[PDB]
Amino acid sequence: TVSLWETVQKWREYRRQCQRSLTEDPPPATDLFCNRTFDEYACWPDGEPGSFVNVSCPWYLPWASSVPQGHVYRFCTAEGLWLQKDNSSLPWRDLSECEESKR
Amino acid sequence: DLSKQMEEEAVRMFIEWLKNGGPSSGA
Ligand SMILES: CCCCCCCCCCS[C@@H]1O[C@H](CO)[C@@H](O[C@H]2O[C@H](CO)[C@@H](O)[C@H](O)[C@H]2O)[C@H](O)[C@H]1O
Repeated sequence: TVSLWETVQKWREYRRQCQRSLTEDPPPATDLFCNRTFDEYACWPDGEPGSFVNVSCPWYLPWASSVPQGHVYRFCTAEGLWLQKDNSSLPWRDLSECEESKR
Repeated sequence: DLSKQMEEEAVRMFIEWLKNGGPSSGA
């Protein structure tokens, strides 16, 4: 099923649920952690220092049912900052598992 | 259908816009 209108509405619902999590999820155990965030594509929880953070492929994607173990990744440095680059800024993110294509 | 195939591209463009930072920056 192809609908721009339906996909935008699913994104808005994902965004609304994400905002609810960002506001209401309890703080981490420790004071060292990378901070939760909505990057417009995926919802990120607080990260554990020195760790990869994996979240499910966003379920608004028209092809989400094709990738239902796929993850998107970030890396939380040692440190409590999201791994970036920066050349330039924006955290490193791997979303290859959530891509539409075969091949 | 040309129109449905074009709507499918529009949607892929919308997803690309999100990956590029959406309402925050976006392209
Ligand atoms: C420079 C290269 C170094 C790479 C280091 C390798 C470790 C990084 C892994 C990223 S976080 C890791 O991802 C997993 C999701 O892919 C996550 O596992 C999940 O999915 C699994 C898929 O095998 C599934 O079998 C498990 O039931 C499920 O727990 C895992 O929790 C997470 O730590």
